Amino acid sequence: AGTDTGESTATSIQTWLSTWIPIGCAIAIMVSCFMWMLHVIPASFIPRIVISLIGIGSASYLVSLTGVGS
Amino acid sequence: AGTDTGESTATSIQTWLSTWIPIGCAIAIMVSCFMWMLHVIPASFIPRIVISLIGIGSASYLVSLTGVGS
Amino acid sequence: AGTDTGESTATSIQTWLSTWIPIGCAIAIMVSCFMWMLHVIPASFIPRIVISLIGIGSASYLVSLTGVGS
Amino acid sequence: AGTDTGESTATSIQTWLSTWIPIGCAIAIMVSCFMWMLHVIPASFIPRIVISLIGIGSASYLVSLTGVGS
Amino acid sequence: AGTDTGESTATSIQTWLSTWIPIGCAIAIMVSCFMWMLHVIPASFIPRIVISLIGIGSASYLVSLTGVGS
Amino acid sequence: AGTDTGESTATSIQTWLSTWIPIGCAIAIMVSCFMWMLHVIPASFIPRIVISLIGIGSASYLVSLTGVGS
Amino acid sequence: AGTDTGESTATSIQTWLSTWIPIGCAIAIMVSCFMWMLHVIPASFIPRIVISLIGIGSASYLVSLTGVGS
Amino acid sequence: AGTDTGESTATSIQTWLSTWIPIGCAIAIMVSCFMWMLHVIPASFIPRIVISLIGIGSASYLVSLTGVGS
Amino acid sequence: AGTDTGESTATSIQTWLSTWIPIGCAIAIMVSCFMWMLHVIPASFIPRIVISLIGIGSASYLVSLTGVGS
Amino acid sequence: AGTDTGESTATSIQTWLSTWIPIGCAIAIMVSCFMWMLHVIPASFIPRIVISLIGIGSASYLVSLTGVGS
Amino acid sequence: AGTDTGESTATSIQTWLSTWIPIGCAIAIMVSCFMWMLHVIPASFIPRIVISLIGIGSASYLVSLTGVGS
Amino acid sequence: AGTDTGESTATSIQTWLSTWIPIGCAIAIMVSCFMWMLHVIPASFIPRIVISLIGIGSASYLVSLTGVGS
Amino acid sequence: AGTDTGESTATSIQTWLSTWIPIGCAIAIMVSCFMWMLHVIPASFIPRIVISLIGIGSASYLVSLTGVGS
Amino acid sequence: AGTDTGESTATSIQTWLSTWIPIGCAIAIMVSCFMWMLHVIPASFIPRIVISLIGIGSASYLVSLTGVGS
Ligand SMILES: CCCCCCCC/C=C/CCCCCCCC(=O)O[C@H](COC(=O)CCCCCCCCCCCCCCC)COP(=O)(O)OC[C@@H](O)CO
Ligand SMILES: CCCCCCCC/C=C/CCCCCCCC(=O)O[C@H](COC(=O)CCCCCCCCCCCCCCC)COP(=O)(O)OC[C@@H](O)CO
Ligand SMILES: CCCCCCCC/C=C/CCCCCCCC(=O)O[C@H](COC(=O)CCCCCCCCCCCCCCC)COP(=O)(O)OC[C@@H](O)CO
Ligand SMILES: CCCCCCCC/C=C/CCCCCCCC(=O)O[C@H](COC(=O)CCCCCCCCCCCCCCC)COP(=O)(O)OC[C@@H](O)CO
Ligand SMILES: CCCCCCCC/C=C/CCCCCCCC(=O)O[C@H](COC(=O)CCCCCCCCCCCCCCC)COP(=O)(O)OC[C@@H](O)CO
Ligand SMILES: CCCCCCCC/C=C/CCCCCCCC(=O)O[C@H](COC(=O)CCCCCCCCCCCCCCC)COP(=O)(O)OC[C@@H](O)CO
Ligand SMILES: CCCCCCCC/C=C/CCCCCCCC(=O)O[C@H](COC(=O)CCCCCCCCCCCCCCC)COP(=O)(O)OC[C@@H](O)CO
Ligand SMILES: CCCCCCCC/C=C/CCCCCCCC(=O)O[C@H](COC(=O)CCCCCCCCCCCCCCC)COP(=O)(O)OC[C@@H](O)CO
Ligand SMILES: CCCCCCCC/C=C/CCCCCCCC(=O)O[C@H](COC(=O)CCCCCCCCCCCCCCC)COP(=O)(O)OC[C@@H](O)CO
Ligand SMILES: CCCCCCCC/C=C/CCCCCCCC(=O)O[C@H](COC(=O)CCCCCCCCCCCCCCC)COP(=O)(O)OC[C@@H](O)CO
Ligand SMILES: CCCCCCCC/C=C/CCCCCCCC(=O)O[C@H](COC(=O)CCCCCCCCCCCCCCC)COP(=O)(O)OC[C@@H](O)CO
Ligand SMILES: CCCCCCCC/C=C/CCCCCCCC(=O)O[C@H](COC(=O)CCCCCCCCCCCCCCC)COP(=O)(O)OC[C@@H](O)CO
Repeated sequence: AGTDTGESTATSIQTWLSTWIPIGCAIAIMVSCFMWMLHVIPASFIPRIVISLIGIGSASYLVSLTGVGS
Repeated sequence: AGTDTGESTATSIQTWLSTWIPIGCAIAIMVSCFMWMLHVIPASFIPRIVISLIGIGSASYLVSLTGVGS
Repeated sequence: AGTDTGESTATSIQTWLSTWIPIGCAIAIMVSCFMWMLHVIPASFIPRIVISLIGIGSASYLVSLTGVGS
Repeated sequence: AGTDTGESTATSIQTWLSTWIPIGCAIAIMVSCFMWMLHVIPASFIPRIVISLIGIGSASYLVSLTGVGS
Repeated sequence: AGTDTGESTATSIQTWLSTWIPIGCAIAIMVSCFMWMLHVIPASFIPRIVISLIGIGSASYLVSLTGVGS
Repeated sequence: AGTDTGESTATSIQTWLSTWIPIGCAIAIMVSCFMWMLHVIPASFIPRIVISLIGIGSASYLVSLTGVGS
Repeated sequence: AGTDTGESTATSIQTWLSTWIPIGCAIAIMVSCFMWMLHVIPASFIPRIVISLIGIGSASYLVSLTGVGS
Repeated sequence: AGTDTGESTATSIQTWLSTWIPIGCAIAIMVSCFMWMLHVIPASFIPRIVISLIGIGSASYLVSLTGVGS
Repeated sequence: AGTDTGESTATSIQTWLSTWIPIGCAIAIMVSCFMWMLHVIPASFIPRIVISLIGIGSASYLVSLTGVGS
Repeated sequence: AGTDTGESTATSIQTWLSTWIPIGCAIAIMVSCFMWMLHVIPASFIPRIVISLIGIGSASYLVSLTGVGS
Repeated sequence: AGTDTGESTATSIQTWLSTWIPIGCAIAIMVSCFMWMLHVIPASFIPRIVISLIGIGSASYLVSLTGVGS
Repeated sequence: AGTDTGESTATSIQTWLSTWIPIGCAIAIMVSCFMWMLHVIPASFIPRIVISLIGIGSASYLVSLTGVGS
Repeated sequence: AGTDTGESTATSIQTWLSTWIPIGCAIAIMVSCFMWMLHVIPASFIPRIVISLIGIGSASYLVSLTGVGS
Repeated sequence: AGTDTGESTATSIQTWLSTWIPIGCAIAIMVSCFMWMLHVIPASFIPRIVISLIGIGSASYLVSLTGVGS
């Protein structure tokens, strides 16, 4: 009697986040490198950025790799 | 019914930081060289400054190199 | 039938804080430098004071930069 | 309907600290020089004392230099 | 409603230290000369003792020379 | 036909509290400093005491600053 | 119709604490110095004891310095 | 209606500690000298033991020197 | 027409508790020290035990110190 | 009309714990020394074991030393 | 109405650990000597192994030496 | 006129739980050790498992030790 | 009147976990070694993996060793 | 009534990691050698890389060597 807005709403939210999450990732790299130059944080932040970027781009693939939502 | 201020807000914050982050980088180079002259810190700070400057200028390129936000 | 005291009350609170927040900032600089002389805290407090002062003076500009309240 | 004790309280606290902070600074110089004589700490404490004294005496000037509280 | 014990406490601590710090300085000179006789430490300790004694006796003068606490 | 005991009762309660609230504030400062000496609580209690004292003495002024009860 | 036991009760509690708080302060100094000898805690505890003792003896003066309870 | 066990309890605890703290101090001197013989720790432990012993024996005098508990 | 069992009942309950509360206090000291040995809880429990014992033995005196029940 | 099981129950619990708490203390010493050999924890655990053993054996004496339960 | 499994459980755990803790101690000696050959760690590990072995074999004796569990 | 099913029902419930509670205890040990390997929880879970196992096996004995149900 | 699914359900859950817990343990070893290569975590993770593996394989034996569920 | 995705999900995650963990290991060797050339880190990193590579390739074998998951 109505419209199913469950799948569409979830897809719309996913599309919206991808608009500005990538820009926020670039900000963190610039700010983190600045803090490292000032001797505020250790250098163990470099591997974190690469691993986090792997997870962000592989989010959809990882979920289906476990059999959920197929 | 409104305006999307997700991408614009992230871009505005990125533009603002680039106004004064470069000046802060020059301050660190001057202060770090002063501390080295006083025998307070080792000389291993020189490679750090070059590597940090590489990361700051390559932040946007590095993010898209991993496929995020394209 | 009455008076709108929403904008005025918020403005009055903002004006009151600016009277004594700046004096409190000077106290922290003096006390933090004293603790550093005593070998109680590391020197990574110096960049914090500059960054915090940037945020305090740019509070109004930063809010409107994101499109809120215009 | 009352009295504003925001600016006065902050000023009173600042005036009180300046009574005994300078005496504490002289104690640190005497004790630090003693520890250096005993071969307990390195000589990199001498530049710290001068820099800390610069910050303590310039606390008020530095805050207004950034535009806060004017 | 009470008594201010900020300046007095700092002065009392300064007076107490001067009672036994000078005796400790004489002990270091005697022990350091003994170690030098045994070929345990280099002779670069002699200039350190003179410079440390200059700093201990000039602690109060040096603090006010920078404008702090006047 | 009677007496209005609304404003008087509120004023009487306010006057009574001011008799012993200030003494209770001094107790907290003494006890809090004792706990800090014992390594039981962090040093972030010092700014709390100053801010709370500002609020207690400015209670009447703050209420009228928002236009209530004038 | 009764007796006001607000100011008296607060004063009585303050007087009681001053009987045994000073003895507890001496215990902490003795125990803290013992732990330092055993290489369990750093030497940054010495400035804490002096600052805490300043606060304990100045509790009443500090409260009235801000205008509360006068 | 009862007995005040605030001052007595604090005094009893102080008396108990002095029974075995001095013996523990002698153990540390013997063990620390052993570790030094084995080339495990530097010789900067010798000044620490003297300074700690000064603090332990002067705990009561130091507290009253600041005006607390008199 | 009957017997007043208000004061007697309260006194009887107080006497009963004092029979086994002290034994329970000794159990806590033994168990708390065991947990500390196992690195389960911090050492800030030691001051708590002394302060709690002061309160337990001074319960009757503290109540009458405030003027209640005299 | 019944039996008082307040003092007896507390005594029974105390006696039960002393059966196996001492064996648990020996386990901790053996395990802690093993972890130290593996370079997992610092050597500041040795003074903790001695102090904890002092507290466990002196639990009953310490409680009565403060006047509780006599 | 049941069985006391407090002393037995503690004894069983102690017996189990002694089965494989000694083998783990031999592994550490072999691995630590290997790291020393590679110039990765200093030679101050040799005294640690002897002292740790003394503590492991004397765990039960040390506990009863202090009067606990007898 | 009927049958007393009070003691029997309580005994039956106790017997049923002992069938699968022990298996659940083994699951927790396996899962807790897995979480520790992943750096999700601290190592203070090991003493908890031993103490909980002591309580489970001594439930009946502990109840009668206090005189209840005999 | 029904079927007892208490012991069977607990056994079924235990059997299911053992299917994939071992594979998860191998993943942690591979990932932990990778983080160590990157200088992100200390080397004290190696003893943890061995001890955790001992606990996982001995879960059933350890539970019955204490007398629970026999 | 469904599908068991416990073993398969764990296996899939293990297979995915092996795709890019080896490439990350080669990056660390290249970067670590660069830092060594610049006199930033000591040469004790060479044995770490070999030992970490041994652990990564032996993860599955080591787990079953202890009896887990067989
Ligand atoms: C994209 C690729 C980027 C690669 C990374 C950038 C590389 C830039 C060069 C530096 C490292 C060169 C290789 C290592 C040289 C060999 C190692 C060496 O000589 O050791 C020290 C450095 O000396 C040295 O060279 C010292 C001089 C090195 C610097 C050369 C001049 C550069 C400009 C100077 C202003 C800084 C500007 C920083 C931003 C660019 C000794 O010295 P000094 O006895 O003091 O004891 C310091 C301490 O030990 C005190 O405790
Ligand atoms: C898919 C697989 C991904 C794998 C993970 C990514 C790997 C990327 C490389 C980093 C780790 C390399 C292995 C470890 C190197 C050996 C360990 C080492 O050298 O240690 C520090 C790092 O130095 C170093 O190399 C420092 C340089 C390492 C980084 C190399 C250049 C990268 C670009 C730079 C901009 C960042 C962009 C981040 C996003 C990509 C010393 O340094 P620094 O004395 O400062 O004391 C810092 C601190 O100790 C201060 O408290
Ligand atoms: C908008 C952009 C803003 C950018 C952010 C502001 C930047 C302002 C400069 C600071 C960082 C400079 C770069 C880092 C310098 C290289 C790193 C360095 O030298 O390390 C320490 C700092 O030394 C140092 O320079 C110490 C001196 C640095 C400060 C220079 C003088 C400033 C005035 C002083 C009063 C404070 C006023 C704060 C408000 C302005 C060593 O020291 P110290 O052996 O003590 O061991 C401390 C600790 O390790 C003890 O545990
Ligand atoms: C606004 C700008 C401010 C700038 C900052 C202030 C500058 C004030 C001078 C100091 C640094 C000079 C540059 C560095 C000198 C070259 C480096 C040098 O010589 O090294 C050490 C210092 O020696 C030295 O000079 C030692 C002497 C330096 C101090 C000169 C006399 C000053 C008064 C003395 C009382 C202190 C009062 C502090 C408050 C003013 C050797 O020594 P020493 O073998 O002991 O091994 C110590 C350790 O290595 C033991 O582990
Ligand atoms: C209107 C505007 C009001 C503004 C608010 C009031 C401001 C008043 C100053 C305090 C904050 C200063 C800025 C922060 C200083 C930099 C931060 C710093 O040093 O950190 C700690 C504080 O040390 C410190 O300074 C400690 C000293 C700070 C206090 C200075 C003396 C004040 C009098 C003392 C009696 C109390 C009376 C309270 C009522 C007035 C270290 O310490 P401590 O190693 O112990 O580890 C404690 C913990 O971490 C243990 O777990
Ligand atoms: C109230 C005032 C109190 C003032 C404080 C007390 C002062 C008591 C004297 C000590 C410091 C003397 C001044 C410094 C001497 C000059 C500095 C010196 O010689 O350096 C080291 C100490 O040597 C030395 O003297 C070593 C000998 C110094 C001690 C003299 C005999 C004292 C009794 C011995 C039993 C301890 C009892 C401790 C409690 C009293 C070399 O040594 P060693 O090559 O080993 O490398 C150790 C390490 O570097 C290994 O890594
Ligand atoms: C109102 C104003 C008040 C101002 C605040 C009070 C000031 C009172 C002096 C202390 C700080 C002096 C300035 C800092 C000195 C320079 C810094 C310094 O030397 O560092 C440590 C302290 O050494 C030192 O001086 C140690 C000696 C400092 C103390 C001097 C004697 C005081 C009496 C002793 C009994 C305590 C009584 C406490 C209540 C009064 C080294 O040491 P140690 O190798 O052990 O490594 C400890 C750790 O690093 C181990 O992990
Ligand atoms: C009326 C007035 C009463 C005043 C209150 C009573 C005072 C009684 C003394 C305690 C506090 C002393 C001042 C603080 C000391 C300086 C602070 C200090 O050393 O810190 C810890 C305590 O160490 C320490 O001293 C530990 C030893 C302190 C206790 C001294 C022996 C007492 C008897 C022992 C049995 C208990 C009986 C309790 C009932 C009496 C370090 O330790 P540990 O590395 O373990 O890390 C623990 C944790 O951090 C682990 O997460
Ligand atoms: C109950 C009482 C127990 C007492 C404690 C046990 C005592 C057992 C002996 C050791 C300490 C002897 C006293 C100190 C010796 C004088 C100090 C000395 O020589 O210094 C180092 C040790 O050298 C040395 O002796 C090195 C040799 C010392 C060991 C002698 C052979 C022992 C067996 C070997 C297998 C280990 C088995 C461990 C378990 C038993 C130099 O060396 P190396 O240039 O390498 O720079 C290492 C580093 O500096 C690299 O950074
Ligand atoms: C009632 C009064 C009680 C008083 C309290 C008890 C006192 C019992 C002695 C210990 C402290 C002695 C004073 C401090 C010694 C000087 C300080 C010292 O040497 O430092 C460490 C301890 O070394 C050391 O002595 C290590 C040896 C100290 C222990 C001496 C043998 C005791 C038996 C051994 C089995 C344990 C049984 C515990 C229950 C009794 C170095 O070491 P290690 O390079 O490893 O770096 C560890 C870490 O830094 C690694 O991160
Ligand atoms: C009746 C009397 C019962 C008494 C109670 C039972 C006692 C059983 C032993 C444990 C405590 C030993 C005393 C404390 C040891 C000294 C303290 C110590 O070493 O600390 C941690 C534990 O390490 C350690 O020993 C870790 C090893 C301790 C366990 C020894 C092997 C036991 C079997 C293993 C499977 C579990 C089976 C559980 C059921 C029996 C460090 O570790 P790790 O760096 O990981 O940081 C963890 C965390 O800090 C991460 O955030
Ligand atoms: C399964 C069993 C595995 C066993 C573990 C692997 C073993 C692989 C060899 C290394 C250790 C050899 C034993 C120790 C040698 C004796 C000790 C020695 O010489 O000391 C340093 C290392 O020098 C040296 O050899 C330096 C050369 C050692 C390496 C030999 C060539 C290897 C390939 C190179 C690319 C890395 C690839 C890493 C992955 C395979 C001096 O140097 P350098 O003055 O620089 O001061 C560095 C620092 O002190 C600066 O602060």
